[PDB]
Amino acid sequence: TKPHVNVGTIGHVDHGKSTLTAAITKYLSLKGLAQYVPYDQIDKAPEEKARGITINITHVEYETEKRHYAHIDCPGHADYIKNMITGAAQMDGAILVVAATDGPMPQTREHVLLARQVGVPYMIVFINKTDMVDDPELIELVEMEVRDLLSQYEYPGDEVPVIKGSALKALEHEAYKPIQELLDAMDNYIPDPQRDVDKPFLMPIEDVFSITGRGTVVTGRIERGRIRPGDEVEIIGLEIRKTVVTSVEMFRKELDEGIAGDNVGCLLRGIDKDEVERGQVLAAPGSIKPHKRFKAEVYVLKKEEGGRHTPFFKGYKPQFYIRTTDVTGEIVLPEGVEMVMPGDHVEMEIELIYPVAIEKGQRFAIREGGRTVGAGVVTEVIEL
Ligand SMILES: Nc1nc2c(ncn2[C@@H]2O[C@H](COP(=O)(O)OP(=O)(O)O)[C@@H](O)[C@H]2O)c(=O)[nH]1
Ligand SMILES: [Mg+2]
Repeated sequence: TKPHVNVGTIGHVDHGKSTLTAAITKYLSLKGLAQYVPYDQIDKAPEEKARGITINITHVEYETEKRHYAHIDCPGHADYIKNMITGAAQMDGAILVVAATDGPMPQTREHVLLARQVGVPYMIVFINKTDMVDDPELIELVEMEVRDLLSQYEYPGDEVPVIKGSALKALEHEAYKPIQELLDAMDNYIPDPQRDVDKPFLMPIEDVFSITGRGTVVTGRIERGRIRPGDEVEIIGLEIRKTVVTSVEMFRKELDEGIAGDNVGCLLRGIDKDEVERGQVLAAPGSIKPHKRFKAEVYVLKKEEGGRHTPFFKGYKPQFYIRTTDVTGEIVLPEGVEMVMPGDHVEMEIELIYPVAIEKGQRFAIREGGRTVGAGVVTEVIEL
């Protein structure tokens, strides 16, 4: 059975993302490896909802002989902003489409920035529209500039695969080679995703209660990794404490192990009922640390998406929903940024009133009153 990998086409509008997506499904349909989805159906993307946010996004699926790919493609720049920050459809690798004619453009830069900010681990470049460029040295110019763009945002720009071709020619036989070259790069450059159960154990604590004569139980849904009776864990958030999970219980049965997705109850050895609380996390020791201060790429929701008309500003103190708890925090904006209007995104500095377990790449909501006013992805954690 083939591993499932999430990918998507990013880049500036009209550079050929939707055309490349169609060409991939057509090329693979000829080998019985994909449903052919024509360009018109990919381009007219349907709507879907990430909580109150509506995003236009096309999902298609196709297989190489080795892999099953889940592929996303969006019409508008705003769709990519919302999809990448809210994590509606996450990506193991991004296919950066850059037209060789006009070359890299504002959304080329911004989508690379967003990919880095949201933690997309690998980039593959497809230089499109080469059928329109007669001077081959100018195609190399575009490649070099895209490589420098990736390096500017800490991607290994010298090492990423860069495929040149014409998505349109492929969509209309020798023009299939860039498609095959692209798929081989996806097969070889993007590694098989490590699955949640080999990741370090983490479970946010939802509820705490005491069994008299036995000890303190914390309940929560395991986010990643495994927990087994006898394992050592740390309680992170709000001074770090070590303990042993004596027992893992789910559906009135003691488990040999709890895995990601299991809502379990963990009996904590020697933990007083008043010293652990909702919002802390159980974690494999050393795998995550408490922080009061961190940076995060934050999208400010529009009023129509459930947010407010008011922008974010220096000193704004909303609530930060970090896993199972919400904590007051104070906003600081980067240099030269005085406000963030709804619909915009920026990297903000956040200082919570008390430390919580938080890590790079973690997503969180920002709420003010009853409205969700922002969505963020942690980009940096600051030492306590
Ligand atoms: N000449 C040429 N035109 C292309 C190529 N790929 C796409 N186009 C034209 O792209 C216009 C926009 O590209 P499209 O895929 O719809 O947009 P995108 O998904 O927003 O980048 C249409 O004319 C596409 O057919 C190509 O490889 N060569
Ligand atoms: Mg498109």
